Amino acid sequence: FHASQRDALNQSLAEVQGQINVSFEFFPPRTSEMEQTLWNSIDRLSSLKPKFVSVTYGANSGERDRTHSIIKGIKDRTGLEAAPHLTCIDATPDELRTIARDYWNNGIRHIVALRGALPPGEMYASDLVTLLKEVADFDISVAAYPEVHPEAKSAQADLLNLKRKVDAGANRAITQFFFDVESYLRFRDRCVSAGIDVEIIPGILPVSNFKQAKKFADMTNVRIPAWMAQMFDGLDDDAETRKLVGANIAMDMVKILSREGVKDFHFYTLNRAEMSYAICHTLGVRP
Ligand SMILES: Cc1cc2nc3c(=O)[nH]c(=O)nc-3n(C[C@H](O)[C@H](O)[C@H](O)COP(=O)(O)OP(=O)(O)OC[C@H]3O[C@@H](n4cnc5c(N)ncnc54)[C@H](O)[C@@H]3O)c2cc1C
Repeated sequence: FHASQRDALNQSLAEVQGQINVSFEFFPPRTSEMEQTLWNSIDRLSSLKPKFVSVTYGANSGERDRTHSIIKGIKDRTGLEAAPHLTCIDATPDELRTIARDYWNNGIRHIVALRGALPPGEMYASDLVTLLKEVADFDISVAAYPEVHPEAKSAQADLLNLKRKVDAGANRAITQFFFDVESYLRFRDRCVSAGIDVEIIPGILPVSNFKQAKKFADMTNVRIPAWMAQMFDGLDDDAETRKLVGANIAMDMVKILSREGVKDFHFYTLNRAEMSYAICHTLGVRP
């Protein structure tokens, strides 16, 4: 019954070996240990020839000189297309055009146009897109929220907002991470209903640390399924078991998403290379 479904999935994944593009998202390191972590991770995950790698920004962090440096260090160490995150926070339309020409002339030809987090304590991503695509013919990725962005009036608005960002001239939508695949599949079908013509690249978060993931999820309004709480229940001190239980969950998801057509994945690495590399191994992405 459910045994032929498993053998078909596993075999049809083994067959999709070489047809899959992967991206890794890093964040700028705070500590000296985390700096070394990042650079090993970039060393490991480079040998997978990812189509690109992104570096998070962080609203009013002031370490855009942390981001810009990393984007350089990546571009020099590895020669991979590094794609920085750019927000509309503590920044005037005047400044951003400069940032854009600073980037474009250093070789940075791909930017992830987000708005950035700074709620009551202005200029929207659609604008920042339109802004960027008249500074130059950039590669632009935008965020998509399969479970609806937390501040969106409703799903319909949020979807229409993504249309707007693509209409403005975004190539790719990279989703928030999600634990219900059904969520994502439905969302991708709405996009095409509502005439959004871009790849809805799923964001995969390999979960080794559930306490941290449970945190990230409440903030971004991302449902943690029943099964998944019970699954991690009891592994609080047990990091080896958490790592296998998490790799399994990611590996199961990317196997199902792969069967469903998805030929592009984006890994929220958290600057840690093993889980991602292993999952990529299962997708036939290998040195
Ligand atoms: C792939 C990815 C990468 C990320 N990287 C970073 C990062 O590097 N740094 C960081 O700080 N955060 C990052 N985030 C988090 C994200 O930037 C925040 O959650 C932010 O609040 C949303 O930005 P946005 O690009 O979705 O903005 P938008 O697409 O503009 O949407 C933001 C909100 O505004 C609403 N909205 C849109 N248009 C209007 C309008 N005309 N009037 C009123 N409301 C409107 C939307 O519905 C939504 O609720 C990332 C998220 C993802 C999925």
